[PDB]
Amino acid sequence: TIPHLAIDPFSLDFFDDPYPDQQTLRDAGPVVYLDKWNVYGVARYAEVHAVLNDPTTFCSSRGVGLSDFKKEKPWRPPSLILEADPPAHTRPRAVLSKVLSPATMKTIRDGFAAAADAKVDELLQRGCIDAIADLAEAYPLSVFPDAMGLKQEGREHLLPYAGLVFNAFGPPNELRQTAIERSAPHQAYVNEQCQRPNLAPGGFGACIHAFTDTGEITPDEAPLLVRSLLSAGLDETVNGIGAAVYCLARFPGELQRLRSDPTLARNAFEEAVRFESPVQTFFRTTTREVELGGAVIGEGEKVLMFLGSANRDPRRWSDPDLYDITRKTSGHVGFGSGVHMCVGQLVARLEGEVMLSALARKVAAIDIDGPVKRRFNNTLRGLESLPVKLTPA
Ligand code: HEM
Ligand SMILES: O=C(O)c1ccc(-c2ccsc2)cc1
Ligand SMILES: [Cl-]
Repeated sequence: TIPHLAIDPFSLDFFDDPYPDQQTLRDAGPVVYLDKWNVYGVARYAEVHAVLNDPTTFCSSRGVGLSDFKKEKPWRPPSLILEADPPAHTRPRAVLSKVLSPATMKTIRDGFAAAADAKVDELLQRGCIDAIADLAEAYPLSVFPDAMGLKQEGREHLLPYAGLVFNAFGPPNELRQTAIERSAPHQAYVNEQCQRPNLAPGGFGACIHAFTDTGEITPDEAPLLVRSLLSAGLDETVNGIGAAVYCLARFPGELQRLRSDPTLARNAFEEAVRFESPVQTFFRTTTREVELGGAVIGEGEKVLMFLGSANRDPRRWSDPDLYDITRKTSGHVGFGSGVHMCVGQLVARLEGEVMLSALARKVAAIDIDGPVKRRFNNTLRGLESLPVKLTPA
């Protein structure tokens, strides 16, 4: 009653062009079985949204990667928020929600917008730039580590640790195993910076340690919570920003609309998060036998959610393969949905908005002038290189 498919969603062939295989997954049925890794798969919007919003049946405490924590040991101590279920998840989630609150955004918006304007001006002086290394990567590195309160030394570990974390959500393929092989230096840097003395006052990390006085987290819980903000946030925002630039270059009509109304910058980034979905997939584990879309799934089974596919499901979106900066994007699952829906989504939207705004006001044309190269990751979708010409407005 369940179609069995041989598609490997963690193969380089799939990473190169996942959209045809995603339709095959959506059109085979609401629930598929992937014989390659012995997991259930859901690629339609309705089933992805259903799973994300039933955390009791589809839990996260047994890991949101392929590995089942009841069967194998986690490659690192489990995150206190991503890899936790209610009620254990609730109080750590509330701390990160207050640390990255709408009120917190007010204290950092002017500095984030200034660095974005300054980077665009710098790149306009060069003309031909790599929109990944020089823009998508450079800008978040120039605002987020300082907003965390991280010292200057050792910041070169942040990007490799981010790519390791998301590679480790995948199956034990070469991408995952080679990432873990090289992980020891990045783990040691990240864990050390999580200690309260190493986090500058006023920053995100120091604000997490300050919540230990309230009874929501204990002092021994703070370093792991800080670790969450050194694991998530970086590569997703880089990939999302890089995808928005790529879209603005592939769809010149949308850049012209953004230039004419720079207040569309926020929705232009949100639509890029839907169009690209920097986080393509992750897992849940069933805690009981469950019927999902006419399919009986046993207890203790891994369920693979295709976020990017759900964001392009024609059963939910009109013209999903088109980048439309005025699209009603509310309801996309690029940030997830339910109790685990990205706690840093306000930081990501701010970073994306102020960068697209700086582009909207200072740039007249964005033209690809070189070979585009993909960056391969078991969980993340994004570009390795995007050579573009920036024409000043
Ligand atoms: C374009 C940018 C981003 C995307 C696409 C993204 C994506 C996601 C998704 C899909 C989830 C849900 C995971 C799940 O349900 O299992 C999530 C959770 C999370 N994200 Fe993001 N994220 C982004 C930016 C950020 C930023 C900037 C931060 C921190 C500053 C961050 C930190 C977190 C954390 C800590 C969680 C776990 C929340 C929880 O378990 O309740 N993310 N993210
Ligand atoms: O270290 C953490 O707490 C953490 C790590 C990864 C994610 C994430 C985001 C989209 S898929 C998985 C969330 C939180
Ligand atoms: Cl670690």
